Amino acid sequence: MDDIYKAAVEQLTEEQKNEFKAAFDIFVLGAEDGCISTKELGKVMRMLGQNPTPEELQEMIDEVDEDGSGTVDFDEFLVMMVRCMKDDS
Amino acid sequence: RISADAMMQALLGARAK
Ligand SMILES: NCCCCCCNS(=O)(=O)c1cccc2c(Cl)cccc12
Ligand SMILES: [Ca+2]
Repeated sequence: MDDIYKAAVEQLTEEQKNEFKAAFDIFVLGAEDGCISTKELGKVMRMLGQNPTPEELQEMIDEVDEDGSGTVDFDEFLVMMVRCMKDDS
Repeated sequence: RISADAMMQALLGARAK
């Protein structure tokens, strides 16, 4: 019954939705798990233009990770991120 | 996505094509 975020994900365009994977793939170059383990995440800050410690990267996951796995996978990245997008509207 | 979506531009450099 979490359709309020699931329905929102459909609002994503094909360009957005398809490219959603594109950047995700940078983190999971050889990740069998299919998730970002903060170690790979440090690249995420670099994209912006920052290279803070992996532990510091983990905090970014910790704050952002609603499930509390300490990791961010494609599904969490895809749906969890929509948690921010929904923002009571 | 969450914001402006820096990830769309994030690729910056690439190989293979
Ligand atoms: N830096 C936060 C504010 C801007 C957010 C949009 C631009 N940056 S981003 O969307 O690539 C991004 C930023 C910080 C943590 C992330 C995690 Cl844990 C997973 C996937 C993407 C993430
Ligand atoms: Ca998680």
